[PDB]
Amino acid sequence: KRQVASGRAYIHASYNNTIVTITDPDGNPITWSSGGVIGYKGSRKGTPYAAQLAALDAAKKAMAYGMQSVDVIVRGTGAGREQAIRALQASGLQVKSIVDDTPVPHNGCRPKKKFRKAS
Amino acid sequence: MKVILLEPLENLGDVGQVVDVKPGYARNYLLPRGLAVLATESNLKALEARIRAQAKRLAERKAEAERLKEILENLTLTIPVRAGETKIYGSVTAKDIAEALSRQHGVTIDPKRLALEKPIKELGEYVLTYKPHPEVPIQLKVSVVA
Amino acid sequence: KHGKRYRALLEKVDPNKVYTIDEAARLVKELATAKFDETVEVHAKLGIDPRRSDQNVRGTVSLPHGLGKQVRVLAIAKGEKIKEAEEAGADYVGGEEIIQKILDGWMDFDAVVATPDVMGAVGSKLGRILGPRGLLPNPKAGTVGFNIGEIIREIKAGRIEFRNDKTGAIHAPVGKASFPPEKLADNIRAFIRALEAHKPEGAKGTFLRSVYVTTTMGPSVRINPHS
RNA sequence: GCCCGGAUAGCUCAGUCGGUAGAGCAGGGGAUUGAAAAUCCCCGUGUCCUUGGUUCGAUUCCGAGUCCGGGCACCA
RNA sequence: GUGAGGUUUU
RNA sequence: GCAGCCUGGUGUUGGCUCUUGGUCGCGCCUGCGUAGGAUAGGUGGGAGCCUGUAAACCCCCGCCUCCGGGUGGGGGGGAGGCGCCGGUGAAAUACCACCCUGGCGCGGCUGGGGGCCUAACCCUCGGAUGGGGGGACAGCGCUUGGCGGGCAGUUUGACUG
Ligand SMILES: [Mg+2]
Ligand SMILES: [Mg+2]
Ligand SMILES: [Mg+2]
Ligand SMILES: [Mg+2]
Ligand SMILES: [Mg+2]
Ligand SMILES: [Mg+2]
Ligand SMILES: [Mg+2]
Ligand SMILES: [Mg+2]
Repeated sequence: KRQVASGRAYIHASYNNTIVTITDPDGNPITWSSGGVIGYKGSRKGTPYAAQLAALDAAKKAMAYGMQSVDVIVRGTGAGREQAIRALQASGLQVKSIVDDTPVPHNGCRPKKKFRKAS
Repeated sequence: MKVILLEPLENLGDVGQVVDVKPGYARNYLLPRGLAVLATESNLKALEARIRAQAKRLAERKAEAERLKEILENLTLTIPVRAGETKIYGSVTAKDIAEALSRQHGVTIDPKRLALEKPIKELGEYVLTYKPHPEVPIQLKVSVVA
Repeated sequence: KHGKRYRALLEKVDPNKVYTIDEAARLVKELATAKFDETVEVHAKLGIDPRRSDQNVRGTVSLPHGLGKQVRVLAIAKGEKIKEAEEAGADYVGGEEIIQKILDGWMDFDAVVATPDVMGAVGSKLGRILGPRGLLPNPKAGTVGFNIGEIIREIKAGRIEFRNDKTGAIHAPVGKASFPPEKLADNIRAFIRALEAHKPEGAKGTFLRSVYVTTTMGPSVRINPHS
């Protein structure tokens, strides 16, 4: 396929998983990995050592394509997004701007009752 | 299948050769339209029995017919349409325009093959493939329906 | 690989030949520019399937002309070795009891001799260097005769073999760079039909497909399978 | 009868895509928990279908079938 | 921004 | 067995287009669990040839990639790359390729699945040799296999306090 250099990127940083996927300026992903490629089950794929072979593998199987920047978009907050994204921010990949799309859930009525014990 | 052509059918070779083609094509698309003929020993005798007396009729009915790009659509003319009716209620077809061009501007057309596919609601440019070994089509430009 | 020597006379490959018998068999002298003792290594093909039982390729045949190739075996002297000054024996070493498993041998094998016939106990113990390529002595090799002095005398000027594993990468070491069709008159006369007489019972198919007489210094020419 | 996938410890099962191997019971006592349940620990049971062969081997690959099944015939 | 396979009354 | 239903082939039944399929090797350059120096396929020659008809630390570079990296056009290099042994092991290359493992251009027929037109065919419109829609599908014939008590012809033995 045609390798791409410029473009934006998408970031998933939920409680159970932290995986990025680098896109084009049209919104087409280029790869995805996980912590399940080692076999990280449950919540063993959070913030400080075992699984930046998800996002850094998402830039490392994209290293053969050679992307320029990763414009950050974070869907799903908490659970240690900071060092997992900042591994890709300043240890090999350039960035253009920091304009984040934080998800703002309302849903009208309730989702699954895990949140409602602490409202 | 011995079929003889009278005009080039855009494929399948030239006129008068011994060409093979499906009977579903030649039987329904070529024979009732008057373009290809079943070739027996009679119709296979006729094309060499007349090599000038009918090829001159192809020169007349084709070389005389390939000059009708003069006063039909290339010159600028206001095409007569119906009264508005801002949004098109009845879409324009190949049939419903030559009586307008027959009332105003005096241009008489077939009116077949003025829409080879998709009789469409909208308006724009369109080419009229008049087909002696088909040549360059004349261009109509519908601009307004008011 | 596509260097200086292949760009010279690559026209003689000719992948659209019609029928060649002699002019693609004898032309190994100067189409193969060799300044050394080369082996012509005549190819062939035995058509079998290597993934079933009752199917064991093995072939050993001799050639009494001389081959330009000596015996060069590693003789180990044991009981019943000498023949009381038989005038053609006791030339190589007679001992040293090599147990060279440490530093894993010396990996330059040309011919292996083994006299005592103890293969039921030394099986997969003496054939340590040659497992899959298999220049180890075997009971199916046919080198078991009446007396002892018939193995060295046949490896000397003889004992060529055809046996393959999973493919047909086969060879026939007979001549030097300058051998004539008077030597092809016992090479391609008896070897290509020796691999047709020697045959496993599961032979079904083409059975003679890719027989190239190609060299180390020259191109790949093709003859008809009978010549 | 041609072809299709397999027979692993009283019970059944973790298997290999050729260099590995078994966990559970009627069982005895066992850090535990302040002497209570057993959460948890040693532990009684491999011709890995019968046999032949590339193979450093076979606890695993391939060939005939004796072991059981579905489709497919065929049965004077 | 964070924590429980979790217990029984002598 | 039949009625009826489903379904492949074929006639009615055509015009195009897209990517896929099969005997398909003329061609591309695909092998890294790997224990040492590794783009290390099993092996065949294995002391010659890469080489001044333009080398080497690695800079040309399409090619694929498991991301390490090797093999072709070589435009500017300028006698240096270093292997048979040691080293790895179930196997020793660098010179000539035997087919498997594969991304792939095409020689034979397009086999199937889609998108458009449509005159055949079908439905429909007041006064219908003309308009609209479906559209080579449906229906119908032959042939092939299956379902099929809805139906028909049938069998369901003998000894016997
Ligand atoms: Mg309590
Ligand atoms: Mg039918
Ligand atoms: Mg349509
Ligand atoms: Mg019609
Ligand atoms: Mg229509
Ligand atoms: Mg039909
Ligand atoms: Mg009945
Ligand atoms: Mg009756």
